[PDB]
Amino acid sequence: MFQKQVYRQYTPGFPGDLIEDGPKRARPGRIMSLSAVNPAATATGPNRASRAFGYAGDVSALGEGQPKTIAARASEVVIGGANFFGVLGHPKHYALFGSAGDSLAPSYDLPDGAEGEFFDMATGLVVEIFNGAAAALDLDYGDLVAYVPNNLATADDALGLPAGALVGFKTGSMPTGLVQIPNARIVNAISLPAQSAGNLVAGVTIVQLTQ
Amino acid sequence: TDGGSVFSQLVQSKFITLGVEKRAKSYVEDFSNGTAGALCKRPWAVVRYLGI
Amino acid sequence: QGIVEPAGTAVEYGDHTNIPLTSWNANFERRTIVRGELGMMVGTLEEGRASAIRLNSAETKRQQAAIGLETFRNAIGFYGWQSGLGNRTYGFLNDPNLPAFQTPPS
Amino acid sequence: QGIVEPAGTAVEYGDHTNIPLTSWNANFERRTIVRGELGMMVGTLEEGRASAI
Repeated sequence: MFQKQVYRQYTPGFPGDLIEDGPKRARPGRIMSLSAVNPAATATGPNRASRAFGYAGDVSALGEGQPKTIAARASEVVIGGANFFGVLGHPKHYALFGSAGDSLAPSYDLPDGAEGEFFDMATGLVVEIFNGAAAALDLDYGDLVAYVPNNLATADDALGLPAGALVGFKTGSMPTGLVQIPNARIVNAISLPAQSAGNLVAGVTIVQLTQ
Repeated sequence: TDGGSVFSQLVQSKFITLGVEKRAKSYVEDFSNGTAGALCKRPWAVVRYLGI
Repeated sequence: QGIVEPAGTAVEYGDHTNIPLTSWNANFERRTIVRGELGMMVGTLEEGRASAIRLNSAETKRQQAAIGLETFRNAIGFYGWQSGLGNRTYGFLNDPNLPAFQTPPS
Repeated sequence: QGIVEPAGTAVEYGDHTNIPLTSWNANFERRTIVRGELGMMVGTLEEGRASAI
């Protein structure tokens, strides 16, 4: 939308980009549509970057006759998930793919059946963080993070939250229905304002230590 | 990489003659033109005052 | 048209310290083309009657067609075309990404 | 004296849409001419006495 203000310095980084170099683990995968989930999904959302994903199944069979050919090792994932399969990242790898209203529009969404890179271990990862309980929250250096499941009950989801959004919380208190990513730390302090249903603040970009 | 071009006007054509149709007791002509508006690439180099 | 938007920040030096990284984010902007039209029609009897007062009806109507198109184009430059509905045309005094008016000292 | 007063407006383009048209409407104005007069009279005796001075 063009630069309407001149600042003294540039932004540290963008969500989905690695910000520090160190030990790292990532695997490829393919995306399943939410409609294919058998017990139906109570929480829905797009396949947006910088959001958690869950394991779905194995698609390495590649055949239908009596002798099958296993020529590759592949896995497929779902946006919400209950079996953690990393966080989507590295936006420079993919393409715009266009948008519904018009192409050439900014978006982090990815179509179903596309291939992405999901990070399990990362020294520094810029992500988009959310807030729970609809109250002002200060994270500071060492809080934990969790992500919304597909099957989150509507009672525990009063604030409309995406399918796989990342939510930070203090050690003592955690929202009732969430899945905690083991051994993850906030690393970068951040403050978030109060929230309301339908008017959730998107939060601010933040560094992450996935493992 | 491009030039400054803080403000510019995008014009495709100024006058186009579509055609003429002749009838028994009259005739009709048509004309057309096209434009795309104005572009502001650098809005930080513009200052405006509503008072005077 | 496109934008570049680089990013990056530095930290203090260390021998075993992790390495900070830089990146960038490109965007694109679009504008829409608007077309207009105008016509004219002359009858046989009206053309002959108008010639009685030394006035050319056909030529007079032809000139108004060109002037009306120029009024349309001039207005689009100053004010956008259906920007409220969602059309991305914009104008000199109606571009949403503009610094907005202020007040003079006097 | 005469006046022209043209008219016309434009619409958006369309392959199968209708064609707008233009028009004009004339008018006239008038002024009135006025005349005046003025005369003189000279008498026989007053002419002679006028030459005295």
